[PDB]
Amino acid sequence: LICAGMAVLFLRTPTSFLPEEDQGVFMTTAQLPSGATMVNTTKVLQQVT
Amino acid sequence: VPSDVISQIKVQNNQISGGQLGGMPQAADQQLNASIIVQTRLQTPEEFG
Repeated sequence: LICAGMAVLFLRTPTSFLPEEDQGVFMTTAQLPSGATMVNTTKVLQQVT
Repeated sequence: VPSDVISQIKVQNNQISGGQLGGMPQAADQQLNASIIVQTRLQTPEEFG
């Protein structure tokens, strides 16, 4: 019965990889449609700023 | 003469960097940016012929 119990505990941990944390600084990316002129990218980045 | 044949093969079986329309630096009011294809390396024997 104890074997069944900690086998239930054994099956309780899925195969994840790693959790997240706090760092202090982050990054924002902007992607524009294919064939977009750099002027539009500059406008979008200025809007983000 | 074989020399001219070699020279012509070198010329016609050549890849040429065609640049692109509206590359950097560009005007302030254009929206089009596309690569330019000029010449590609030959593939088939009848292409060489």
